[PDB]
Amino acid sequence: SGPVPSRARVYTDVNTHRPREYWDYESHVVEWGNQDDYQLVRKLGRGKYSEVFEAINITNNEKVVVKILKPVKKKKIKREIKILENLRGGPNIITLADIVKDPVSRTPALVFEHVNNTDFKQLYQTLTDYDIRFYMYEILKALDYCHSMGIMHRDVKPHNVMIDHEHRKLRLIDWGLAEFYHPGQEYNVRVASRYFKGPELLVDYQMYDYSLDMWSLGCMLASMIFRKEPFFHGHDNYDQLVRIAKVLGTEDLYDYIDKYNIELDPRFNDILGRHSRKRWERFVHSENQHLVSPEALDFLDKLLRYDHQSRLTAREAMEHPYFYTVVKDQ
Ligand SMILES: O=C(O)c1ccc(-c2oc3c(Cl)cc(Cl)cc3c(=O)c2O)cc1
Ligand SMILES: [Cl-]
Ligand SMILES: [Cl-]
Repeated sequence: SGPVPSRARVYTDVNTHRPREYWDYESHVVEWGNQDDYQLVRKLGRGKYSEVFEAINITNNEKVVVKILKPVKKKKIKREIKILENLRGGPNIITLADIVKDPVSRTPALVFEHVNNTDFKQLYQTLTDYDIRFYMYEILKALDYCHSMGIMHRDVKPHNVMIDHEHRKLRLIDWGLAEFYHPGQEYNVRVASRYFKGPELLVDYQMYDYSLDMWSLGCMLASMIFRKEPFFHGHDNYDQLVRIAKVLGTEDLYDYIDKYNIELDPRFNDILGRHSRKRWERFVHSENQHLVSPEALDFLDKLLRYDHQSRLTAREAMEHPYFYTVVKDQ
């Protein structure tokens, strides 16, 4: 018959037990700040269609970033706003400083705190072993928090992690694909970015949960400790799953498909072939060896699992010995 149902193994009913207005974002009444408090300074690079700007709050001369939204997507705008408000003040979550609009045209915009980011393409080349452990821990604080608040981020990738490296200051940004978790809901699998899509998205398993974000995090960890960005580089979504299978092996993939009674698109079996699981040690070479340890490999192995229920939760990840020296520091 159809696929086996699944529910999250942590934070399952957080939204069930909240007041409706916590998660019923279409009902939210937006409290608007004053557009004339902000002046746009320079456009930032956020992709071809983005409208994201460095700006200044002219009442205090603090730098901010403004994201101008397209008003056509009313329900999606309210969802992002409600999620940002629900999570504001949480650890390592970007702060929504304001929400403003043109008073006449009503074009709305989100105003974020400024982080003095170093582009990850440059930054990740310079990070030490300790730095990777530290910033992974910071991202885990943000994911445990938002998952505990009933929210899946669904677009975890380096481009959505702002790092002010000299202040060791990290923020998880771009909550525009984030969604409230409700057990049994069949979600859109056209989320995340190709290289960070979990197997559930690539095989069209819609009843996914917070654990999708842990697969994306494991992709980032692998790219950082092995200096291979992105780590799984498919040319489309089908080839993306082949790239994962050439590392994790095809047997555990077919085991996952069988466990959830997933109907695999039939061209897949041709291109997936037959691949053994590769020992993680195989990806260590001369330029990344100083970033790899037995603890890092054990931790990565526990995030990058086909079965979403078998991946570490963010809190379980924070307990892993990979972070022992970070935890003492904090
Ligand atoms: O879509 C969003 O949620 C969102 C949120 C924040 C930012 C954001 O981007 C920055 C970029 Cl790209 C460069 C630099 Cl140097 C600083 C920032 C920054 O301070 C900042 O807040 C972008 C998009
Ligand atoms: Cl969805
Ligand atoms: Cl979690």
